[PDB]
Amino acid sequence: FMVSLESSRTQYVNQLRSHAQDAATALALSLTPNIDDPAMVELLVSSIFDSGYYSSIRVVDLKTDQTIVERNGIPAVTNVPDWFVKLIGLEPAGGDALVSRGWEQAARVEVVSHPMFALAKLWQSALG
Amino acid sequence: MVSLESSRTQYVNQLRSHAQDAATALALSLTPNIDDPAMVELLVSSIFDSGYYSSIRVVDLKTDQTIVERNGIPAVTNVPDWFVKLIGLEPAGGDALVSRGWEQAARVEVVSHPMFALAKLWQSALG
Repeated sequence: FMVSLESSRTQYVNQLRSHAQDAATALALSLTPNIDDPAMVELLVSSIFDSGYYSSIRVVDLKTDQTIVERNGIPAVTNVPDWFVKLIGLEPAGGDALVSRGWEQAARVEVVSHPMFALAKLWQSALG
Repeated sequence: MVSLESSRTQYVNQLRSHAQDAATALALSLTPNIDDPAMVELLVSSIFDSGYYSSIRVVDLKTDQTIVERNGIPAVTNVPDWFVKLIGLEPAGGDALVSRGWEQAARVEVVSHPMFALAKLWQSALG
């Protein structure tokens, strides 16, 4: 725990940085065939940002050096009270998929996404 | 509290599609590996560990019983601000270029929110 703190911290630092880099790389790719359609650019950026996973996303025009589109959330941690979760009562919204073995369905994969960012956003809205 | 109704359905839609995307990718990934229990477990953990999930479960349809399962941290975090300061993460950022042929047109800049990472460090600190 304390013995492994420095290495563990570095792992999370590297993980979060990779998370941000992967999103930028994916978004740049998504924007490439649409860079001259302002509406689509905004749509594609909103798509990614609306998860709540990112403190900020900005697209900068290199010729003019101006912001084309940007989005910002609060970068600090939001401590949402337990009682607000019950009050809001968010449904799990799980997803699933089948794995086949030959022609027979062999297993079902069930996934449930963590609501922490969604709850944080709902709480911020509640406070406003 | 009906004013947040539209916000709620939107976030639920996002959580659903995020989970569905992952279930579909994972099912695909498991397909060539379904008879190798160790590989199934490895692949499930790999996705679970690099994403923001409450749970991932694989059920054997022949027996209707759980094969492998991963469960996550609680819905909200009570990570104290004093612990956040002790860890003292700097912003986690990445950027990429959009080009038009050999011409560079735009730069995309992203900063990832650290709340999930900190929540995980905290749960670990609590042992």
